[PDB]
Amino acid sequence: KKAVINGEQIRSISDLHQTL
Repeated sequence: KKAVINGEQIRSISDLHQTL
């Protein structure tokens, strides 16, 4: 029971309101 997913992107810039 697994679903496929296509679409990669590391546009995670500015962690102002985020955290690594």
